[PDB]
Amino acid sequence: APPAVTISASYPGADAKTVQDTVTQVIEQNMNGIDNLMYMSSNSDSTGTVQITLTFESGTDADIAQVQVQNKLQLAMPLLPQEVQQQGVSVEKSSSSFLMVVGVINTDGTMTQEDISDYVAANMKDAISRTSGVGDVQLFGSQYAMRIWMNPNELNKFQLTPVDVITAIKAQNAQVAAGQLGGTPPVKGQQLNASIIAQTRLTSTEEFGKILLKVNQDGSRVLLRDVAKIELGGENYDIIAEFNGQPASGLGIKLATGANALDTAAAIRAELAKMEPFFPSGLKIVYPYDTQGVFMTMVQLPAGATQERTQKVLNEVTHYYLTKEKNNVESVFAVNGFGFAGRGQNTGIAFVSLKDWADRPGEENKVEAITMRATRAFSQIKDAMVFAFNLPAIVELGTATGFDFELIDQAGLGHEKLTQARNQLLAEAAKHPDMLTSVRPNGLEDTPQFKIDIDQEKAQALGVSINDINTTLGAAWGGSYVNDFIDRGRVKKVYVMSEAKYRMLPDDIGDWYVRAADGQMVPFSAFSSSRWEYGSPRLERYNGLPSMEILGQAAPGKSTGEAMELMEQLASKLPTGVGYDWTGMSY
Amino acid sequence: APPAVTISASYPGADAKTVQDTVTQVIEQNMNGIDNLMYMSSNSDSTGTVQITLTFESGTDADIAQVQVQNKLQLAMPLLPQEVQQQGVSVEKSSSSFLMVVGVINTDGTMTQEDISDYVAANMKDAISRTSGVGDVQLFGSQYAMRIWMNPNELNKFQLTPVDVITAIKAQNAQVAAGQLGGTPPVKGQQLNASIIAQTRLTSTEEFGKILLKVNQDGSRVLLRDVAKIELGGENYDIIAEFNGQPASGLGIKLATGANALDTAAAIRAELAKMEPFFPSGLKIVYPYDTDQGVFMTMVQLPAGATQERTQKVLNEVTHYYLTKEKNNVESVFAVNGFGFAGRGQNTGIAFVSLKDWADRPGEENKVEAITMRATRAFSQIKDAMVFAFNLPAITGFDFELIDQAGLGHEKLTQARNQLLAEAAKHPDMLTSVRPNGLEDTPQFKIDIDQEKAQALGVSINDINTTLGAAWGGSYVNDFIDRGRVKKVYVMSEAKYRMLPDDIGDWYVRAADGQMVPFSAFSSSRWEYGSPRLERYNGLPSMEILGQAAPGKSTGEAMELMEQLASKLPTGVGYDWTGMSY
Amino acid sequence: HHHDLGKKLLEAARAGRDDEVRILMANGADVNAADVVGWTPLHLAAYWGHLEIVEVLLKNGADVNAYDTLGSTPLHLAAHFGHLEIVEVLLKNGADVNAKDDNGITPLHLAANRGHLEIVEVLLKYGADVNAQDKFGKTAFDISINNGNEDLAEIL
Amino acid sequence: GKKLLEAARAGRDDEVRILMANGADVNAADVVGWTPLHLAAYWGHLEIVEVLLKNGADVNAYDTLGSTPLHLAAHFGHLEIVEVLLKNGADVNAKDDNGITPLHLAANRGHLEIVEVLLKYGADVNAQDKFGKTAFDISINNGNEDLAEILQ
Repeated sequence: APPAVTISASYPGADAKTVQDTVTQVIEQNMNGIDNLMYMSSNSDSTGTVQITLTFESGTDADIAQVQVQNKLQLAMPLLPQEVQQQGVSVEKSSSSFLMVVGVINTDGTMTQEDISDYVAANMKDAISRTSGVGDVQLFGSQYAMRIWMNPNELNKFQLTPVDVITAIKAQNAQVAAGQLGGTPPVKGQQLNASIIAQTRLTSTEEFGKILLKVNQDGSRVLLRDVAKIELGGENYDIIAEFNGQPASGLGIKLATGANALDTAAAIRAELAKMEPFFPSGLKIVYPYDTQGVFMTMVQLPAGATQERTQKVLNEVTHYYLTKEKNNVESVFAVNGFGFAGRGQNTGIAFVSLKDWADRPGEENKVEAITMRATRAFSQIKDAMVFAFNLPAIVELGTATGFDFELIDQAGLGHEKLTQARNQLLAEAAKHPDMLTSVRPNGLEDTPQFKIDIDQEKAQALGVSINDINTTLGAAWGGSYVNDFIDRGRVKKVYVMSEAKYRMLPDDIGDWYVRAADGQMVPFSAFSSSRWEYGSPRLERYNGLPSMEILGQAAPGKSTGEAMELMEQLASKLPTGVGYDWTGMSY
Repeated sequence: APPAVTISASYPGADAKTVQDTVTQVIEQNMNGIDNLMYMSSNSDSTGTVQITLTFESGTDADIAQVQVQNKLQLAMPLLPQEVQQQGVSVEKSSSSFLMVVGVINTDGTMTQEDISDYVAANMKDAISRTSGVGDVQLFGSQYAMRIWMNPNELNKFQLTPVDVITAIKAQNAQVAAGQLGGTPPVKGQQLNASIIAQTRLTSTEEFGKILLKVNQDGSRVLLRDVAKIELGGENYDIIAEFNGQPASGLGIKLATGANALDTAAAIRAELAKMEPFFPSGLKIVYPYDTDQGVFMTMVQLPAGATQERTQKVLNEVTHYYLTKEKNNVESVFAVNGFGFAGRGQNTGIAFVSLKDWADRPGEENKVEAITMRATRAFSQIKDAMVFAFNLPAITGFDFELIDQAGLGHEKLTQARNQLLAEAAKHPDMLTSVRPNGLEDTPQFKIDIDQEKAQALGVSINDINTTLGAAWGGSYVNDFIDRGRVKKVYVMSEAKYRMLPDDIGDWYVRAADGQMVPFSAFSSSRWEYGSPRLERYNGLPSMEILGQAAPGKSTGEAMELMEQLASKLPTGVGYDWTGMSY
Repeated sequence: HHHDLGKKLLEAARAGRDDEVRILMANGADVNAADVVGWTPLHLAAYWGHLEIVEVLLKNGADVNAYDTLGSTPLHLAAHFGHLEIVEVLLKNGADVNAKDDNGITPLHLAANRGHLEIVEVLLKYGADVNAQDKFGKTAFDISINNGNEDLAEIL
Repeated sequence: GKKLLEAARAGRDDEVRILMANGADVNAADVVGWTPLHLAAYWGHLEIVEVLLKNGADVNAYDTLGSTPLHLAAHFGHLEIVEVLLKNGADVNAKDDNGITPLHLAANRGHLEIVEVLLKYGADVNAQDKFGKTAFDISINNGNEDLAEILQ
């Protein structure tokens, strides 16, 4: 296992192209002059997330590699969008796989999934994250934010836009440095010395509800609770977990590079022991995945699949383990919205823990037999790739038999032509079953996207500023991180976003109004036009150039080098400007 | 000893809760992924200061620990207030104790305490700070800033606010990049290439005084000197030092973790020798603290709320005792008001005592141990001030942390602390001097801005909070050049307009319609209690408690009782052992 | 009304030291000793909710209507922070139920703001002007509307 | 009819004709209202455009925002496909919800060859969108001198 350093950044509400062109490319162009670097790869997702992986030669000091990666990243940091900097860019040196999963449930059923996830994020995640040997912690859920769910009808009723809401929240949820009475230098003889306390961070939905948006000329008040629903809610709503079918959250913990797995596991349990006596009523830690005795199941739906459709497939996966394998399976920890390949509405994972070794006698009751039967039964599931695999056993197979191919755009051809070149290579590879079997892309397919064009002339003619248009569109349909507040003594985020029912259909675009310079409210349809088009939900890049990862295995008998040789021959006949390289195993 | 990395940041004019909730929690939440971290502790002060101490496992490379902390802090820098970023944050790997103190006096008495402090800050501190082995340098004083002392009466008379002053300073104390004549790419045949020079930083009180704020409608001009007094003065006025009663400044130097104490001191002395030939007339280096020992310290801690003037009275009696009663043993006393053994504040002080040569102090009663205890006994009869003398090398009972584990809050944690403190007092046979290490809540002035009235009058809440903060807390505006060196510019109310609650009503803010509105028209105020110093331990609110085993009782026995006592505390209150007790 | 042992009593009354306040009161300590902000031992006892000390000081002649430098009385503090028992005893001993501070804020206003329903009823029971307005023209009912406290608006 | 939507998109002629030989709906739509004719005109699969129209595909099918397969072909420079659609009866003056005609999309991308074919089939050169812009205003705003004179 070569050591890898990972850069992760978040851009809420951003599409894959926006992420790649305002974050990923800026960082990648600075990732040079780094010692012992073998290759670099990155994903830019329409979840607004980017992950850049830098893989180093075996024997590299992970400490040095993280330091050299971060120092180059500092060159890009001031060029990144403020929305990205505010989320906190992370640089980590961890294994790619989970060492353990700490599950959390409420046996009294007095806490929802949202409640449990917030308790874990606010009372558990940080101390685990600071434990030595812990390289990465993935929360299976989301910490609470103060959610302001805007209503475009009420906002238009009072000549207000999300810009006014965002401005009032910054002004009335503020932590003011106000000085002192009798501070130095004083008038000599001063006796009184006391800090001046002015505004402080709001702490509750009640306080946010009474933020004052405007005073009508007749004296009436427009409060924030008059144009929005206000509640605690997740920073995002993408990741939801279940433990044996009951609501749950948890921490996925990855091992830091070179750290001792047993010592780190013991420190984590020791840290958990400090927190248990202060759990609220009914909360309980469970251990659904300890690294055979365990395995995972990946769930991949086509891009564009909703969270509701992914939940149906996870339900079928969980049902199988809870009924067909109930004599072997001890527990299932299923996560919707987080997958082997990262995060997205169309992915999921299940961690399966088996009963005791002596409690499962027989050939048919071992991990390989169980995962084989599971994957065969899940072969039945259509419109979803589902595979059950024990992690060390598929690494072995792949390493011995598979290859990792990168199709690279080396001439500015663009995403669509790179797709065409990929499909040409895939269809031609299907004409050689004697040497190549199951040649497949590792990424996602293009999906319909809603392209809206802001007419600059109409906006200028009406007196509507572009900043107000983009802020209104982005805050309502994507959400906007406004500032921080204090939830039960802990700093947390405040988000504004449209209530769900006003950001579901394309005609909802016309329900949103922007105030012009002369005070008139202008609907979005007055200065915009829209059309459907296709675009990528996950743009890949390899060594700084657009790329598409293609995986496959040698045919039965033929060696790895013979399968790689044919791929190079096939690649030589692709359109001009399309190159290739070998990564992962094949490197 | 386990190495410790210290983060320090400052938020001018912020209270302890403001510091904790905009800075300290943000940094703590992003100290993840660092190797070999044992524990983390923090103080957030109403001086506007945060200090976060990350202690690592024994054997940890201090170089690695510092770099990992710095890198994580770099990624969290965009999350901090701009006012904190622009002050500069420091990350240090040094001992907590002083290796030596470099004292500076003026024998000719031709330089005041503040003159000397600026000279040290501007001509000496930086070269000392770059000396290898120097982990931290404390200036016992402040560097000069350009001080704009605002007058609210004259500001109102010309219908101006501190917002107008700040905007004009940024506009007229500027350094403009203006390009070149014949710059590249040029036309063919160009013969002249020359830099264009536009505005440059102001350099003097006179230049700031003629900053043009507005032209009245009749044609008259309102200059900055018409609404403010302009003078060089310290960035802050909290730290003043004395050497044998005489005005002084100095540098407190701490040894970097793993450096050689002797080699570092010699390098510091060689650096000082380079500076001496260029001192102004009268300036002299004294060496009041060089680590029997021959030296010791005395700490002064008044109750929170005490002024600088009252702390100075206590330091005077401490100094007086060494300069009279211990005449024959004491060579010098270097006393610092506003800086304490732990932290910084108007209610704390420290005195470094240097003894005459060991050969001139014969007898066991004239050695460090006998002198320091005689001093502690003499100072124990001092009313409302903890004063004792002690020792500390360049490189004990128990150390207890009470932890808020369930979001209880400061008030509830205080109550649980007091409940445990009263229970420990009822076991004098086992525990002695069980006390809090921190500070007690004090009266603060809570002012409420009425959002409805402000909007009804057309007064912007940003103008209100800027006016309040700049006047009563001070605001770092931008930089200027003082005798060739980059220094800061601060605006703040002149002292006599920011002393009493009634003064709040003398400050006016301009409404959208151009009318001046006093603070009384849109604000109300009341007294309340709040913390001058908030503590955290491993990311949670905390309160450190010190104590020792009673005579004829083991330390483990005393710790056993403390654990049993803590188990009967209110729900959601935990605890942990730290420091010596870890 | 604007007011060592007197300073010892102010510290004892704050930390809830029932024995020492009895000791100092028996030794001639000033019951109406004020600190720099004008708070008496009765102010601090009402703030930090020390009921026994409240009754001890009023027995020895503590000014029940002491003003601090901003016009606030111990009943203001007791009503503001939900100390119902002390609110009772203060009114028993002649506390001005309609006392206004410099901002025009009454104990009813403070009790209403923090939603201390039982205290609001005790204050009304003693004749609190339900229509008293502060400097901004706000009544206790206005406060309940802005806070969304439907229970309070019904009590009023 | 989902398998035919997938087939008309990935450009696999053989699969497609199996589907209407099996009776798959030639006018099936995905959630955005794109028929297989839309998908074929977008990715530029001429043979499938001909086959689908042969099996009774709606040549004037609208998506949820009023765009027809002619809009997509004219926009993305598919000269072979704009001809095949116009001979089968594509409304050359079809307006989407924004008043955008295929002449607008063709003029914006500088597809002068498609602009001629559109004009030849009776495209209203004076057609405006919701913003009152015609194909000539697009040529002036883009600086396309040649396209500008083809619209006089």
